[PDB]
Amino acid sequence: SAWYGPDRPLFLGSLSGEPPSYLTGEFPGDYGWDTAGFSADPTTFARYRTIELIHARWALLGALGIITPELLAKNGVPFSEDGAIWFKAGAEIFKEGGLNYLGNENLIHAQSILATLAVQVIVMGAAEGFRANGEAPGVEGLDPLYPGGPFDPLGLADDPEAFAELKVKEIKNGRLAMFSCLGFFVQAIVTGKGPIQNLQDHLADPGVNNAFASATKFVPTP
Amino acid sequence: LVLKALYFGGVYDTWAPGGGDVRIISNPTTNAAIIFGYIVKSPFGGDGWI
Amino acid sequence: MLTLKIFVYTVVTFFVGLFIFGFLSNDPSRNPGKG
Amino acid sequence: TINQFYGPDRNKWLGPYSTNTPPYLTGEFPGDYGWDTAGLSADPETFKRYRELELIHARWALLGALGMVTPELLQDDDGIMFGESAIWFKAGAAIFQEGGLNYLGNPSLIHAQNIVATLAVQVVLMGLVEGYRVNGGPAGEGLDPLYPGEAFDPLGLADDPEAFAELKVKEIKNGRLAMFACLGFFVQAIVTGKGPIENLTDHLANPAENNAFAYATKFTPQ
Amino acid sequence: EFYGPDRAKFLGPFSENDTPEYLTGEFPGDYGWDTAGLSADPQTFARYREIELIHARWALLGALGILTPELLSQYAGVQFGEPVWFKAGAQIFAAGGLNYLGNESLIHAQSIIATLAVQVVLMGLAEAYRANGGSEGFLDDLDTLYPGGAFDPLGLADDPDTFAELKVKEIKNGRLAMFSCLGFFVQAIVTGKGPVQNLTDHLADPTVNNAFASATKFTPG
Amino acid sequence: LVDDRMNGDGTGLPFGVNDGILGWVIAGTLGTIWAIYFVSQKDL
Amino acid sequence: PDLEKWYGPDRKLFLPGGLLDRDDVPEYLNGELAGDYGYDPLGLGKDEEQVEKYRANELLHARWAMLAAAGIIIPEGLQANGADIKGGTWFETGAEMLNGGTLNYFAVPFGVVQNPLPLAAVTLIEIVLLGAVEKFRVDGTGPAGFSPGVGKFDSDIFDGLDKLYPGGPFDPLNLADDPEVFAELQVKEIKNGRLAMIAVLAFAIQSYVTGEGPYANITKHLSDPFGYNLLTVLQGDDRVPTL
Ligand code: CHL
Ligand code: CHL
Ligand code: CHL
Ligand code: CHL
Ligand code: CLA
Ligand code: CLA
Ligand SMILES: CC1=C[C@H](O)CC(C)(C)[C@H]1/C=C/C(C)=C/C=C/C(C)=C/C=C/C=C(C)/C=C/C=C(C)/C=C/C1=C(C)C[C@H](O)CC1(C)C
Ligand SMILES: CC1=C[C@H](O)CC(C)(C)[C@H]1/C=C/C(C)=C/C=C/C(C)=C/C=C/C=C(C)/C=C/C=C(C)/C=C/C1=C(C)C[C@H](O)CC1(C)C
Ligand SMILES: CC1=C[C@H](O)CC(C)(C)[C@H]1/C=C/C(C)=C/C=C/C(C)=C/C=C/C=C(C)/C=C/C=C(C)/C=C/C1=C(C)C[C@H](O)CC1(C)C
Repeated sequence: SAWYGPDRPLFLGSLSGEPPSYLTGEFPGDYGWDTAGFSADPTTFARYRTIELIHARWALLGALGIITPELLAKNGVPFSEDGAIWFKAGAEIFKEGGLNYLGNENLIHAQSILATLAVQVIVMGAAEGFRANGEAPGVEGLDPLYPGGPFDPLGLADDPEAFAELKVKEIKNGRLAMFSCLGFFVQAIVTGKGPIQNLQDHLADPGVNNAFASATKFVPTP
Repeated sequence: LVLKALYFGGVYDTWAPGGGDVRIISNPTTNAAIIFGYIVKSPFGGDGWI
Repeated sequence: MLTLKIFVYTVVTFFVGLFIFGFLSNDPSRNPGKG
Repeated sequence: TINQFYGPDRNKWLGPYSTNTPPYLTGEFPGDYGWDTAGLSADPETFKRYRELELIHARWALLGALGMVTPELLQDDDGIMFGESAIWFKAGAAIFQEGGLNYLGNPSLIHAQNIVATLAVQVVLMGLVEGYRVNGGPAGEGLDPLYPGEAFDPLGLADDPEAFAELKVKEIKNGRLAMFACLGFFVQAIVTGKGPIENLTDHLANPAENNAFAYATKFTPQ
Repeated sequence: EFYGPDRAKFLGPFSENDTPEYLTGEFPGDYGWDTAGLSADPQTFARYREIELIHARWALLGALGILTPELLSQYAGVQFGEPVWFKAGAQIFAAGGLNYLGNESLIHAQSIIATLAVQVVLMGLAEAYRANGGSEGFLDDLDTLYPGGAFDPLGLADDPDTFAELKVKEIKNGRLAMFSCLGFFVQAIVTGKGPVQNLTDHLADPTVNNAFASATKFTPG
Repeated sequence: LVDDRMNGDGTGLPFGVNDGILGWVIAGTLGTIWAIYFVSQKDL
Repeated sequence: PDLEKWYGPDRKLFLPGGLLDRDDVPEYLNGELAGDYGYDPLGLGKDEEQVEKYRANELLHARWAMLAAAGIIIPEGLQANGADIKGGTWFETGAEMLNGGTLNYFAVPFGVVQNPLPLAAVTLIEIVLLGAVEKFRVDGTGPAGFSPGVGKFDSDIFDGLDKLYPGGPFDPLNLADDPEVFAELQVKEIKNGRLAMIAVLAFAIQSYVTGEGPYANITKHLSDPFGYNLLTVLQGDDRVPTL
């Protein structure tokens, strides 16, 4: 329903006013929300756009990888006490049993955090270096923000109409994922429990077991 | 109906001790799990749906 | 015997899903009439 | 008169030791002391966005400071008209009292007990207000984003614009003092645990020791 | 090297093409790292350059200032009240005050308000003169970033090729200093002990005394 | 107890679900049928 | 805008289309006044001059009864909720300070303050104030004053001003320069005032019937609707059950 152009939906509904001039609806996820003038020149608008989409994809992965192991732990998969809650999952590799995938001894069973970090550093260094320059040994020229090709094996992005609607879906889902990831970060600090645990605690008695029940735990004391 | 059972004389409770009485409803069970477990219940014996 | 219940639940859900989404699959356009 | 604040010979951010004022701060807006040494307002549209943002921040912080000062000032001797709620950073717990929060000691004012209901009403009203501010509504349609002055200036005041400019500068510096005092209130809340008026009285009790240096070792990691 | 389109860059070959057009290598320290586009504008690039250089000098001074008292507590047994850097500011609050090397006749400072007042007045004047770049004839010139005049007494401000090379050396050393100072700030919070003593603890056994050992300190309950 | 039973009679089990695997196969079957229906859209 | 339902020949009437066709509406009600519903069961409208002369009194009654209804319902509610009013009930408010026990004025949100004025002084200044006010109303002359709308207006501002709708000093917030919004706000004012006169009459008759204030009436009615209403208070005391 007109996801681009001048008649795009905006970030305040009918009370949005005049959108900024630099936001013409050329790019996906344009709701006209720039109240601080960050995107005055299009170069930093491009840098902020690629940073936003990279953060969006990383947050989709993060939200899925935060929800899924805890749901599996509550549904039967043996995550003992720290592998379930994501903010203590990093402490799982320091036990004698180590980091086991799905609680299986034969799966992964990692104990060297140094080796894990070194492998992650070199692999992500190669991957982000290939992403940064736009050239890889196996692919020559693509859109540095929307590559496709080897990254699109099923080929859902062929015609511009569905490519644009799927781009809007991607950026909006990533924005929801970033919002939920910030929610996870604040919920872990404030409540000290997992996200699914906070949700189930909210479902028991939402009138009193909400965020306002934890508003008096950060009060300074003289 | 909710206001009638809460603040306007209550409703007749047959489960009140002694044989039932006109009771004022206090602390209605607003928990979604137990409320909708009636809805997703089987309609056979022992469950009876709603 | 839990496996039998899981299998029966899967088959029932499969057939009920075909029914529901087949009737969602624009059933009035399978009209042999005009309109 | 007006040349002290709206010209090349205006007041600066270092006095006589500031000749390198940025060229895009010629001076035609309230304030404009030349303090853009980090250069976040090089783009004129970014500059106007930040100016509008700063004026809104100032107008919020004036009310914020006067609302953080007033109930502590209006506290009586025995403290029966205010419980812990006289201190600004523990006033929210006034909604969780046995009778809710009353505006004063007598219970006939406000007497609200549902934090969720008052929050929902507050969000709805503030959303309508901010939408009218950024778009235009009953109070105005195409007025200035900072100075509408039609339905928001009923007492007249803004005559002879050579003095209205001085009044604008009065507003922006009072708001700057308010934001500075609001930051002071926040940092005092973090480290002392007492209200700002209590901190003022304790500083006047003995200024040789009762200051921030008495709390300089609070966050020492042990 | 460190200048021009063939300059060394912040991702090696991985940054040979995707480099900002405004980062042409004319100014030292240019490795092409502006992936956020914070200095796309030339005036904000100049302001951020000045901010970065002042931060570089300040953190070089700081990194030499919060290490040398602890190394003097090490080695040749120089005694202080508390050689730890993040617990040094409280030494004025002690009965013996603050002394430079423990000698009672060296500093013996007890008035924290007076030392704050003299410091703020003195270097408020100094930073006002730095931002102004002189006032009515007295050093009323120079770029307020590389003054040289009455600031390079030994006369190393000559031979512009090696001057630019030394500028590259300075900005790289300052970037290392700010990275190390951020490391000092983070280690102080997560351990509560001195940096060189953390180094000594790491040298005893690197497989146990590492940052991962204190990674569970800030977990929420 | 001479023999093993599920003991699922009564108790108000949601959709008669006693183990989470049952609800998960309900969700999976409905979701994959919905996914096939959703991918096979814009027809006729 | 949207003046096609409160003005003109096709407008909202006191009876719908089936009840009241437009033919038997009186010929002097052509939808040019605010709040014209064509309501004339009895012959009191006469002609246009008569209906505007009576509209003068209607508007005065409306603007008085709005303040009357608010000043009846507010202090009794405050006294019932816990304010120190001592006389929030409207039909016994005057009798409190008969012998010098002067009332307390409650200027929210910072009220509770004594009024050190006797009844003779209060009624004397009230007469010498509102007699001058009504003399200014029926003559259209004011000496001098300052208003937020027009600043430091002289005596030559009330001449030529519309009767019953004098703009300027009485319109500091304006929002009446546009004639369409002015007309719809006029019909809003006359409808609110008619509701207020009805409410004040209800207050008086309710007080006469039950002996307590309207706030007490509404609170007890929401506490027990079937157990407390007009038929309950007219029963006198309880009722013999029909068992
Ligand atoms: C985005 C990445 C990322 C995040 C958010 C975390 C978060 C966490 N790790 Mg961790 N890790 C991450 C990556 C990695 N970790 C490890 C290896 C470990 C180990 C071995 C351990 C942890 C532990 C912890 C927790 C420490 C408790 C704490 O600080 O609580 C307060 C903080 C929070 C509750 C959440 C804070 C969210 C928000 C403020 C973060 C904002 C962004 C960050 C600045 C991250 C920036 C990343 C950039 C540089 C790429 C914590 C929730 C420890 C643990 O489980 O302790 C119980 C632990 O033992 N991590 C590796 C190597 C494989 C990583 C590689 O990428
Ligand atoms: C004549 C000398 C003169 C000097 C030196 C200054 C200096 C200053 N003026 Mg200023 N002014 C001067 C004259 C004049 N001013 C003004 C009008 C204004 C205005 C209107 C404003 C200023 C402001 C400022 C400040 C701007 C920069 C800043 O924020 O730095 C930051 C300062 C520092 C970093 C100093 C820190 C010192 C340090 C010892 C403090 C303690 C550190 C802690 C121990 C650490 C705490 C954290 C740790 C624990 C993690 C600055 C300190 C601005 C300001 O900030 O106002 C509040 C401002 O808004 N001036 C006028 C009238 C025309 C002047 C006339 O002569
Ligand atoms: C700018 C707005 C704002 C601020 C700063 C606060 C601050 C606070 N509220 Mg709060 N509230 C605010 C708005 C609202 N509150 C409530 C409802 C409540 C309740 C019901 C309660 C609080 C409580 C608290 C306190 C939490 C305990 C504490 O000391 O924490 C540490 C914080 C400080 C010591 C103060 C310094 C804060 C500063 C560092 C942060 C400034 C930036 C902010 C993050 C704001 C960001 C933008 C906003 C829009 C999100 C705290 C001082 C609780 C309380 O008082 O318990 C005794 C409590 O029970 N609030 C509502 C709904 C009506 C609000 C609506 O706008
Ligand atoms: C860049 C400057 C600077 C920094 C980083 C510090 C840091 C510190 N000083 Mg300090 N000071 C500084 C300047 C000055 N101090 C003092 C006078 C004192 C006294 C009298 C005392 C301290 C103390 C402390 C410590 C507070 C306890 C703690 O653990 O806090 C939390 C620590 C951290 C969170 C980590 C370190 C801070 C880091 C995050 C800084 C990041 C940048 C800052 C935001 C800079 C802000 C100010 C700038 C703009 C001027 C702390 C590590 C106290 C102490 O030693 O207690 C044992 C103490 O008693 N300082 C003066 C005046 C002579 C200063 C400058 O003129
Ligand atoms: C970038 C986002 C992100 C991040 C940072 C993490 C991070 C983490 N995840 Mg997670 N996850 C994510 C996204 C993410 N996940 C998403 C999107 C999903 C949904 C699919 C999951 C689902 C998931 C599950 C189910 C589990 C984790 C687990 C973990 C933790 C340990 C991972 C591990 O065991 O090694 C890395 C894992 C792999 C490399 C894949 C596992 C492959 C298994 C062993 C199958 C073996 C393949 C094959 C048969 C054998 C290979 C043969 C070989 C010789 C070629 C770790 C902290 C585990 C945990 O302990 O919970 C905290 C856990 O069980 N994640
Ligand atoms: C299904 C309900 C319903 C609906 C949708 C309508 C709709 C309409 N009626 Mg109508 N009417 C109804 C019920 C309804 N009526 C009933 C029960 C009566 C008997 C009193 C009437 C008697 C009636 C007459 C005599 C006339 C209309 C007329 C009209 C038409 C326009 C004028 C008008 O709105 O009159 C307004 C009606 C009233 C002011 C009556 C008071 C209604 C108030 C608002 C009650 C508040 C509702 C509240 C929830 C209580 C409901 C009780 C509930 C528990 C059952 C309009 C299309 C007129 C017409 O036909 O045009 C030529 C006309 O002359 N109606
Ligand atoms: C637009 C605008 C305009 C205006 O005007 C201005 C402004 C205001 C500026 C704006 C806004 C902005 C914003 C909102 C921002 C935000 C962001 C975010 C939230 C991000 C996140 C983001 C987030 C993210 C990424 C996240 C991620 C996550 C992750 C990775 C996770 C991971 C994990 C997991 C899985 C699990 C395991 O076990 C562990 C871990 C490892 C932990
Ligand atoms: C200029 C420049 C230039 C260069 O170069 C660079 C730079 C540095 C960037 C710059 C600077 C800047 C600055 C200074 C900033 C700051 C700001 C602030 C402080 C704000 C605040 C601001 C502040 C604010 C708003 C505040 C507000 C407040 C409030 C609301 C409060 C409220 C309240 C009250 C009443 C009471 C109760 O009980 C509680 C509450 C409810 C809570
Ligand atoms: C390039 C780029 C590009 C992209 O795209 C974007 C971005 C991301 C933005 C980027 C990056 C950035 C960065 C890295 C930053 C950082 C910085 C730093 C670290 C600083 C520090 C800095 C640092 C510093 C100054 C420091 C300083 C220090 C000091 C003074 C010290 C002092 C002291 C002493 C001696 C003594 C005593 O007893 C203690 C104390 C008091 C403590």
